[PDB]
Amino acid sequence: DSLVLYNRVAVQGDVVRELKAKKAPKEDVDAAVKQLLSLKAEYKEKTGQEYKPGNPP
Repeated sequence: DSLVLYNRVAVQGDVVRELKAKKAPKEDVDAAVKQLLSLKAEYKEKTGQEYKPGNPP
């Protein structure tokens, strides 16, 4: 199901935004953003769809 992969990248995406809102150090934002990037890369493998905006349906 493509929806399952949708939730995985969406879950990290939000964690990065939350930490930055918490004024956390660059280490928390950089590491967390790197995590979401790995999820986005897998989505790209199918047809370059990457993290679609508007969160999961």
